[PDB]
Amino acid sequence: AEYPGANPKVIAETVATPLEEAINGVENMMYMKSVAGSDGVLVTTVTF
Amino acid sequence: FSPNGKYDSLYMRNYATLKVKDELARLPGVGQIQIFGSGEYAMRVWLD
Ligand SMILES: CCCCCCCCCCCCO[C@@H]1O[C@H](CO)[C@@H](O[C@H]2O[C@H](CO)[C@@H](O)[C@H](O)[C@H]2O)[C@H](O)[C@H]1O
Repeated sequence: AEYPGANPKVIAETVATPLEEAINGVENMMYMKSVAGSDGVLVTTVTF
Repeated sequence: FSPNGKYDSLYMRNYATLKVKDELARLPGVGQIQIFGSGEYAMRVWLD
């Protein structure tokens, strides 16, 4: 996901948190990680 | 609920969203969490 110009803290709070909330309703997941950088890019890895 | 009227449905729905919903979706076996009542917070600009 992309949030241009937004600080990584804002990306993590306003983007990463609701996608994690939604993704939690998936089966056979082992753990989830979110990395949000100053490039405006959020990557969320869901490992099953 | 607020049995003494201290809080209305709006405050408590948003409190559930911000402090209850995510902590509940982390539980095992939960597919969906739904909130019924009132609405989301929103900046209302009531023009004259
Ligand atoms: C406490 C009531 C529990 C009823 C159990 C649900 C099973 C009933 C048959 C399936 C239909 C349920 O259908 C359900 O409708 C509600 C409205 O109430 C929708 O709810 C939607 O509108 C309500 C009203 O603004 C919002 O508060 C909510 O955030 C939004 O998702 C749900 O997204 C949907 O899941």
